[PDB]
Amino acid sequence: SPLAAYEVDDSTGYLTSDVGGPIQDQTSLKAGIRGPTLLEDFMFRQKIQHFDHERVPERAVHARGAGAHGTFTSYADWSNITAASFLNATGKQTPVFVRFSTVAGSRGSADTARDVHGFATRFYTDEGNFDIVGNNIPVFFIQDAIQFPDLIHSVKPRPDNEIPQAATAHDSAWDFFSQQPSTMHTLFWAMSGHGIPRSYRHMDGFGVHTFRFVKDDGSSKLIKWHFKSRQGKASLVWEEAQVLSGKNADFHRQDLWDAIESGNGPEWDVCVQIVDESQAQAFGFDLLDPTKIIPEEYAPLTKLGLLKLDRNPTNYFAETEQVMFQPGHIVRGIDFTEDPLLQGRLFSYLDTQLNRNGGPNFEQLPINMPRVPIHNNNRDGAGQMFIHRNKYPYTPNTLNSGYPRQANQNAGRGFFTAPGRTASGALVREVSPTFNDHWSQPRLFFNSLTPVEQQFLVNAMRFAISLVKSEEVKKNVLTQLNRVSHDVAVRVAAAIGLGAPDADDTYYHNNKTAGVSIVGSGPLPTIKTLRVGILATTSESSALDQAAQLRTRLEKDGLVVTVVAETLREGVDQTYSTADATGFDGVVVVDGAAALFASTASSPLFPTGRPLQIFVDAYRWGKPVGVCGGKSSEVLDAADVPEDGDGVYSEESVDMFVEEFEKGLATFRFTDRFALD
Amino acid sequence: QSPLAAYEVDDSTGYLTSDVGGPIQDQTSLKAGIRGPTLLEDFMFRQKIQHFDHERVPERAVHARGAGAHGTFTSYADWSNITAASFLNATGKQTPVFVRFSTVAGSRGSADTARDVHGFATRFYTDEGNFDIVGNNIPVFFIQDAIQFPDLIHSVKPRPDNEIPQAATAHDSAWDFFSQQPSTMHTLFWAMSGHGIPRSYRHMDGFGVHTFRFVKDDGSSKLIKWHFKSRQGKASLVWEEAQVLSGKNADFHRQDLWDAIESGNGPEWDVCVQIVDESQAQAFGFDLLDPTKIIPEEYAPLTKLGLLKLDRNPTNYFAETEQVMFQPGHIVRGIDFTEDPLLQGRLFSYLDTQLNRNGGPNFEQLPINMPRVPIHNNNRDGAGQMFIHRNKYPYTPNTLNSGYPRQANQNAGRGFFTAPGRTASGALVREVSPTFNDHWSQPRLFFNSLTPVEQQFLVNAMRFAISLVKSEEVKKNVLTQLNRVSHDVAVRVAAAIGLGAPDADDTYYHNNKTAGVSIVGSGPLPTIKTLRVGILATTSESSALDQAAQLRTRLEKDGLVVTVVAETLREGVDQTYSTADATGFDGVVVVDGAAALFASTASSPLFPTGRPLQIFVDAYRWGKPVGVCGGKSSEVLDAADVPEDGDGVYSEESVDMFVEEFEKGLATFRFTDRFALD
Amino acid sequence: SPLAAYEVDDSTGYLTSDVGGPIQDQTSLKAGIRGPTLLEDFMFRQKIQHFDHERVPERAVHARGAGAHGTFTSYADWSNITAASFLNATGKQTPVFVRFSTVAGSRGSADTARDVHGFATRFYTDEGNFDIVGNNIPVFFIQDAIQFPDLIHSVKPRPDNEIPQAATAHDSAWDFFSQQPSTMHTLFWAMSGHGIPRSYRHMDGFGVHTFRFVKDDGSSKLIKWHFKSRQGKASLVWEEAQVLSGKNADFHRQDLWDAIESGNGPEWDVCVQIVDESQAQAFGFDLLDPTKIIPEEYAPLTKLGLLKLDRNPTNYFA
Ligand code: HEM
Ligand code: HEM
Ligand code: HEM
Ligand SMILES: [Ca+2]
Ligand SMILES: [Ca+2]
Ligand SMILES: [Ca+2]
Ligand SMILES: [Ca+2]
Ligand SMILES: [Ca+2]
Ligand SMILES: [Ca+2]
Ligand SMILES: [Ca+2]
Repeated sequence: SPLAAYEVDDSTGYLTSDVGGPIQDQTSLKAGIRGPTLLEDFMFRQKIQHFDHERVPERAVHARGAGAHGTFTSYADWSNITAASFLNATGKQTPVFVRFSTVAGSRGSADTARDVHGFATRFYTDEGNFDIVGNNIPVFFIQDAIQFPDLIHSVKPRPDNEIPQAATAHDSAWDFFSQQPSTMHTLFWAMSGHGIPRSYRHMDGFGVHTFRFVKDDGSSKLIKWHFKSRQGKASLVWEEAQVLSGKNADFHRQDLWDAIESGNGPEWDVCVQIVDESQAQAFGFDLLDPTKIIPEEYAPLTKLGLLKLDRNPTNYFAETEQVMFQPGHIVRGIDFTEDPLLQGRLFSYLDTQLNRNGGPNFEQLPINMPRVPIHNNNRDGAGQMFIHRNKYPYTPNTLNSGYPRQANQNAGRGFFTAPGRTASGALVREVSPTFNDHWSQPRLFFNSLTPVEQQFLVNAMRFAISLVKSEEVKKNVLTQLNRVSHDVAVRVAAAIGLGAPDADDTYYHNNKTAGVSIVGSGPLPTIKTLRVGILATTSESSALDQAAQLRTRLEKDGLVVTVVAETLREGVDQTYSTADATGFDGVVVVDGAAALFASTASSPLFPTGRPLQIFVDAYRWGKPVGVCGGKSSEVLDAADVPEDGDGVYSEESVDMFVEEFEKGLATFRFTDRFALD
Repeated sequence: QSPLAAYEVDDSTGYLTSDVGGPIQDQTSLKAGIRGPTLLEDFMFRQKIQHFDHERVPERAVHARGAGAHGTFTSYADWSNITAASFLNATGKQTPVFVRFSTVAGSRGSADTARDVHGFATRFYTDEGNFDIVGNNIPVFFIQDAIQFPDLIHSVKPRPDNEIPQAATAHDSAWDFFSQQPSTMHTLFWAMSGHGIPRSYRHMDGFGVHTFRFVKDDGSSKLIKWHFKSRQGKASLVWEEAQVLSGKNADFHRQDLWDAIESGNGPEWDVCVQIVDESQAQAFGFDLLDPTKIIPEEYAPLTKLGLLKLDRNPTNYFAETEQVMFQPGHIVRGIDFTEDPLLQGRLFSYLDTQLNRNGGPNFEQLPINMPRVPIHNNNRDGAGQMFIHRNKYPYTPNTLNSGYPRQANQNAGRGFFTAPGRTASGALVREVSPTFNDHWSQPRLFFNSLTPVEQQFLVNAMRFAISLVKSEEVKKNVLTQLNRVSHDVAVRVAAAIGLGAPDADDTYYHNNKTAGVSIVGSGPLPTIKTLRVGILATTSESSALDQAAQLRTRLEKDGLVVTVVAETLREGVDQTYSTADATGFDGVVVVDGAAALFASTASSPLFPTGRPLQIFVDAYRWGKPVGVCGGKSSEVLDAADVPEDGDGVYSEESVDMFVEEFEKGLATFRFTDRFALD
Repeated sequence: SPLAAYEVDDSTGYLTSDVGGPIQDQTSLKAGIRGPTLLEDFMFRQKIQHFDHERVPERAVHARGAGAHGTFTSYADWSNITAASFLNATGKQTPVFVRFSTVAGSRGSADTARDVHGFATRFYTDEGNFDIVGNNIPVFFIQDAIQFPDLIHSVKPRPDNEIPQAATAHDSAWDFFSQQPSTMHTLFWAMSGHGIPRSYRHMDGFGVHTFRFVKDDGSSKLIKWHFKSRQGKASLVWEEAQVLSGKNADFHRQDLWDAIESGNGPEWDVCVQIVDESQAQAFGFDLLDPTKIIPEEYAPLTKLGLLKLDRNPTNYFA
C-alpha cells in the first residue's frame, strides 16, 4: 500500500492496448485462414515488442535477491548524536524497503550458494531517501574501490566458458585471495556459517564502513551500522546447502515471503557503535580500513530503533528488480569517511543505474521516488515523467524569484559535509601503511568460533581449495592461511596433499571477541516459522490420526507443519516424491508409518528409500529428529540413529514429544554429530 | 488532462532537493581546501551533472523540427451512419487533442521556413483509446511503397560525407532521386508551390494522405480521405522572405502558434472526409491505394465531421512536444487501414522508432502518450516500468485471475476489428500494381489548377533549386521528368540553367483543373486577427509617435499585433530599427512624421545604413500591404520608388480611413501584380 | 585514410542484408498485387528498423559542428618542459581529428549564430589519445563546473516553448549574466567579432584552463594552450551573419570542407604560455580562475608545432 498510487487493477475489464483501445491478443491477423501474418497487425506487434523488451540488465553484483516493504521505528530522540530527521523522536515511523541477496551468482542462481550476502535498506525519510547498502559480513575483501572489478572478475565464472558459478571454488578466486591478502578476513567469514545463512531473517546487516553522525551544531562522531536479527543467527551445513540449491533454488526468497504472509515479519534492532574522531587510529587499526571490525568489547552497540519487514511486493520486477540503492542517498545528520572503498562506491551506484534503467530518470520509478517534494533544476532525459512548471531552471535567477533556494548547514535543512573534516598532504595513489595488517583480525575471528565451527570453516576451505587445479595457487593459498593460523594451514593442506609452510607467528595471537560465532549464539529466541516435516502413510488410518494430532499441537506454537505421505488427501501437504530433508528444520516419523522405513519398501509413487533418506539426511545435517507413538526402534535402527542421541526424540505422548522436540528446534543444530580433526 | 495534471511539478517555492528529496545546494563543488581539487564524494555535483549529461534524446528520424499545442475536438453530429468511432458518435461530443506541426528533412534547430513538406499530427484522446492521424500539409506523398522511405530521406537529407546541405530540395542527391523515381513528381510540385513555405501552421491544411476505411458497427465499410481545412485561410511566404526569415527568426512558425494561442486566437480546422464506396477503388482514373493521388473534390465533396481547436500551449516543451510519440497504429474501432503499401509499412516504423527515442519499451506511459481510459493488458516489465500490476497471472487463457482481462472483438467489448469485407487473393509478390504507373497526370492537374503568377512562383522555385545542382547529367534527367508533366515548365526551367528542354511528350498532358489546391486563388483571408503590422516611426518627432499611438489603438482593437519601430526603445515603441526586419510583419506603415529617416544620407550608430527604408522596400517587393499615414505621403512613397496608384499601397491623412483600406489589404494578404512573369 | 581498415566499399556489387544475404529493397512482399504487406518480409523490417534507429542524441552542448583529419608536427624536442611523447622530437608527426562548433544551438542550427565556438583537437599519440577540448574564446562564463547546467539552461531556448534559438537575445540569458557577474569577460568576447567569426579557419583555439606540463623528473610548469590561426583573425558583421544564417546555414562547415578539397588545408601554430607554479597568484588574479587570461605582455607565446587539417571525413556520422 505505500506505492498504492501506482497500482494497476486488472481484476475486471476488456483487454486494451497501452493506449486504451479494446483489442484481442490470441490470434494473429492473416491473409486467409491458412494465410501468412499481416504487418498491419498492431495487436500482435505491440504485445510481442513489449515481451521482446521485458528484460533489463541484472545488477553487476548481487543479481540474485529478494525484497520486502516494512517500517522503521525510532526508540529515542537521537538529536544528541545526529541531525538525522528519521531518528529525531521516540516512536517516529519511516517506511522502508529492504533487498537481500548473494553477491557473485547471476539473477537465476541458487539462494543457498556459499557467498557474501547483501542487506540493503532504504528509509523513505521526511528529509529524503536514506540508503544503508550493507552485507551480512561486517568486513570487505578489499581496501580500495578501484580493486572491485579485480575481486569480482576473479570470483565470477572464468570468462572463456562462464564456468563455474561456485564463487569460492575455482583457481581464479584463490589466485586473487592469495595475491591480495586484504581478502583474508572476509574470506574467513565466507568460509564460516555466515557464508550459508539459514535465511535472510537469521543473519545480521552491517554498513561495513565507518560513517559519521553529524549534529546540527556541526560536531561529528564515527559510527558503524549493525542490524541485529531478532530471529537469532543460524546457518545451513554445506552438505545440506548443496542439495537445497537443487531442490529449492528459491529457498531464501520463499522463507522471507512466507514469514511475512504468516504475520511473522522479521525484525532487526538497528544499532551503531559510536566512537570519537580522536579514536580513528586508537584500536590498533585504522577506522578508515573496511577489512577491520571494532570489537564489541571496545565499543558497545547502541540500539537506535526497530526495523520490521511486514509487506511483500505486488510486482517483483517493478519493486524488487527495479529498486536502485545508492550510498549517495544520504541525509542531513550523516556524512562519509575517507574509507577508499566507500569513497569509490559513491561514484559506482549513481553510474550503474544508467545501465540498468537505460536512461537518467531512474529516481522517478515508484520504488525509487521519495515521499517528500522534489525541488530542483534537473530536466529532460529519456523517460521524463515530470512536467516542470518552472520555466527558469537556473541559479541564480530573478525570473523565478530565486527559487529553488540553496539548502546548507544554516538554511533549508541542507545536507552539509562535517565541517571539522580536513585533508592535508600530497595528491597520492599510495596505500596508508595503517592498512597493512591483513592477518590479525582474520585470526581474531577464527579464535572467536567454537571448536565445531572452526572444523566447519576448515572443511569449507578443504572443499573449495581441493577444486583448484593450479599447484602454484594452492601453495600461495597455504602461505596466506599460514600467516593467520599454522593450524588452519596444516588442516587444509592435509586435504590437498601439500605440506603447510613452517609457522610464521608474526600475526598469531589468542584474542577473541563476542558476537561473531553462530554456534556460540545459543538457542534461537523463537521457533515460530521453523519447519516440521511429519512422515506418515495413507496405508494406516492411525498414521494419519497421529499426524493430525502432532499437527494441532505443533501449529499452536507457530511452527510450519508439513504432513508427508505416499499420495495427497485431506491433511497431507506433500508427497514423498516432492519431499526432502532440506525442506525441514526437524523431522518426526509417526510410528504407524514404520513399514515405509524397511530396506525392502518400494513404491511407484516415490524413489526407492525416499522416506528413510529424509530421516537419515535430517539426522546427519544435525536436525532434531524422532519417532512419536512409542514404537521407535524399527525406524531408528533402519536409520542407524541411537535412541539416546542428543536431539533424537522417542515419546509415546504427543504432548511430551512436542515439548522435547520444540527444545530441539530452539537448539537448532546438534553439533556432536560432526567429526573433528 | 488527468495524466498531464497529476505529473505537474511546482518549483515556485521551496529549498533545492536531490531527486530523492534531500535538501542540497548546487552552486559550489566540494573541494579539498579553498583552492583544492574536487571530491568524488560530491554527490550534489555528480547527480546534477549526470542529469545534464543525459538531457538529450535522439531527434525524430524525420520531422525532427516542430511545435505542439493542446486543444479540443468537437463532433458536429452522431456519425453512427458512417463509422462506429466513439469520438464521432454524438453532436457536441468533446475529445482532448494534442497536435504537433513540423518540417520533414531538417534537424532540431533547423529554421521553420525551409522549403519542405510539413507534418500535421493530431492525437485524439478518445473514450475508446488514443487515435492519431499522422498527416502532412500536402495530400500526396513522394513514394508508393514504405520500403523506399530510407531512399527518399537519404536523398533529401544532407550529403552524408560532409552533412551539407541543410536545404532539402537544393542539392544533387535530392534531384537524382526525384528524376529517377517519377512517383515523386506530384509531391515535388506541391513542395515547389507556396505549400512548401506556408505563412504559418495555422494557414495550412492537414491531410491523412492515405485512403482509410470508415467501418460501421454492422461491419460495412467505406473508403475515406482526411482533410483538416484551416479556418484561418491558406497563405504562403514568398521565397526571398522565407530565406531571410530563416536567418532573422528560425522559430517563426513555433512563435506564431505560441503567440496566437496565448492571445486567445487559437487556430481552428474543420475536420472533413471524402467518403466513397469500396466499389470506387479504381473508378476515378487511378487507384485509391496509391498515395501519390488526390480524389478531385469535383468527384467527391468534403463532409464536415467536427471542429479541431488548439487553445493551450505546453507547460514543458521537452516533456510534451519533444516526447509525444505518434503512431498510425493508434487506431480505434470504426476506422481501418487500406492495402496502400506506404500506409502498410508505416504501421511497423512508428512502433519500432519509439524504442530509439525513448530508449525502452514503456514510452506509452509518458504522460503525453497515456490514454484517458483504463489500461487492461498483460504487457509487463521492461526498462522504465512506471506501473505496479496487481494481476499476478498476466496470461490468456487463465482461471487464476478469473479469465480477465476479457478479449474484445467485433461482437463484444467494443473491440477493434479489421473490416470484415476485406480479402486478399493472388501470389505472394514483390511487384508494383500497374494501376500505380501514371506518375505525371496529377502533377499536371495540380500545375493547371494554380494561377499564372502561382505557376511563375513554382517555375522560379524549381529554377532556384535545380540551378544549385552541380551534375549536368542529373539536371538533364530532371528536365526529362518535368517535360512529362508540362513541356512549358521544362522549357521555362531549362532557360534558367542553360540547357534545352526535351521535345514535348504529350502522353500525360491535359488541361483539367481542380478546386481547392491554389493558395493565390483561395481569395482573401476570412480573418486578419494575429496578422502583424510594423509601424515605422521616430523618437525625433513627438508627432511621429502620436501618429504611431493613434494607428496602434485603431489596429489593435481589430486584433492585429502592432509593433511600433523607432531608433531606441521607450514607452509606446516595441522594437529598434536594429532588430526590425520586413519578415517580422504582414503589413508595414510609415508615419509621415518619420519621413526624414527614409533618405539616402540617412545614417545612425543605432541601426545599419538604410534599415528604415529597407524594411519598407522589402515589404513592398514581397507583396505586402504597405502605406504612409500623414498627408506628406506623396513624398515618402517617391523615396521608396513605391507607386501611390499601386494595388495594396495606401496613402491617407485620416487614421480611420488609412486603417479601413489597410485592413482590406491585410485580408488580400499578397499583391501578386508585383512579380514579373515569363 | 587513417581509418582505411574500417572503410566499406559499395562502388560495385549486389544489395545484401547486414549478414551478407543478397536481397532487394524497392518493393514490399504483399498478399497479391493490391494486397497487404506480410510480416515475413524481413527485407522491409531490417531496412526500416535501421532507418528508425539512425539517430543518436545530439551533444548536450556544441551540437552544431564539423570535423576534419590532419597532422600535427612538433617544431622541437620539448623534453625541457614536458614528458609528452608527441612533443619529444623535431618533426615528429601525430595524426589529429578536429571538430569545430557553436555551443547553444541544436545540430541543425545555423553556423553563423552569435555564440562561443568549440575547437576540439584529438592527437592520436604513440602514448595514447590526447584531447584538447577548447573554444575560440580564451575565458569561460563561470568559475565552477557545477554551474554549467545553470549557464546552459539560461542560454538555451525557454523550456516551455523552446524559443528562442538566439543564445544571447532572450530574458533568461541576460537574467543569468546579470546575476552571475563571472560571465562578464566571456560575454564581452561573445559580443565582439569573436562571436561571429568569418570561418573556423579565421579563429584561434584556447584550452582556457591553466594546465600543467610535467617533465619526466616530476617538475611541473603552469601552461595555457593557444592555437594561433595562420589564416588570420576575421569576423562577419552582424547584419551579414543574420542573412547568412538563412541563405547558408552550412557556411562554416562548407568553408572548411571546400578549403581542404582545394588544397588550402587550414593551419595553426600550437602555442603555450609557460609560467612557474610560484606565479599562480603573481599576475593580479588566480591561474585557477578560468574567467582570466594571462596578458601576452606578462607571458609570451612559445610555438610548439604545426596543426594542419588536410583531409575531409568519408562518413560524417561515423
Ligand atoms: C563495503 C563494501 C560493499 C558493500 C557492503 C556492498 C553492498 C552491495 C549490495 C547490498 C548491493 C545490492 C543492492 C541491491 O540489493 O540492489 C550492491 C550492489 C552493487 N555494488 Fe556494492 N557493496 C560494496 C562495495 C562495492 C564497491 C567497492 C563497488 C564499486 C566500486 C560496488 C559496486 C556495486 C554495484 C555496481 C552494484 C550494483 C548496484 C545496482 O545495480 O544498483 N560495491 N552492493
Ligand atoms: C503519407 C506518408 C507519410 C506521412 C503523412 C507522414 C507523416 C509524419 C509525421 C507528421 C511525422 C511527425 C509526427 C510528430 O510530429 O511527432 C512523421 C514521423 C515519422 N515518420 Fe512518417 N509520414 C509518412 C510516411 C512515412 C513512411 C513511409 C515511414 C517509414 C517507412 C515514416 C516513418 C516515420 C518515422 C520514423 C517518423 C519519426 C516518428 C517518431 O520518431 O515518432 N513515415 N511522419
Ligand atoms: C573551459 C570550459 C569549456 C570548454 C572550452 C568546453 C569545450 C567544449 C567543446 C569544444 C565541446 C564539443 C566537443 C566536440 O566537438 O565534440 C564540448 C562538449 C561538451 N562539454 Fe564542454 N567545454 C567547457 C566546459 C564544460 C563544463 C564545465 C561542462 C560540464 C560540467 C562541459 C560539458 C560538456 C558536455 C557534456 C559536452 C558534450 C560532450 C560530448 O557529447 O561528447 N563543458 N565542450
Ligand atoms: Ca578459474
Ligand atoms: Ca555453522
Ligand atoms: Ca539504451
Ligand atoms: Ca548532394
Ligand atoms: Ca479482426
Ligand atoms: Ca527567456
Ligand atoms: Ca569585428
